[PDB]
Amino acid sequence: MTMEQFLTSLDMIRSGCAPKFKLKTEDLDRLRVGDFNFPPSQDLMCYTKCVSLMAGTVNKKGEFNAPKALAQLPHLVPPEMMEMSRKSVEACRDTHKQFKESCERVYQTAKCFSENADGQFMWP
Repeated sequence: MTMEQFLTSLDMIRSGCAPKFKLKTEDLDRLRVGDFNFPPSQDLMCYTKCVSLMAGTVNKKGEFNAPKALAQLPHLVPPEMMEMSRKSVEACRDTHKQFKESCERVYQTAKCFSENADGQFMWP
């Protein structure tokens, strides 16, 4: 995967999920560069679940699938994002266990990925 294919994918994914929710463009812009340090709306949290289902790394209850993600990494991120992605998955695999609502679970997991990124991190 090229960093180029990765970016196009990020944009395609956001276009499919955005429509379902009422979101602020500046919020999406912040998530895109891995800045999860701001209070998310419920809709924004549900946006992250939508994005994750689309990517296929969570189930409908918002539970993160670490093994699937770890297996699928090569088809998820460019090669230079692999290692960092793998470690973040390793550090955030149980985060969702502390939350009950599906949207929040995913959002919290994604936040965790962002805080554990040893380098550039991006979100659709």
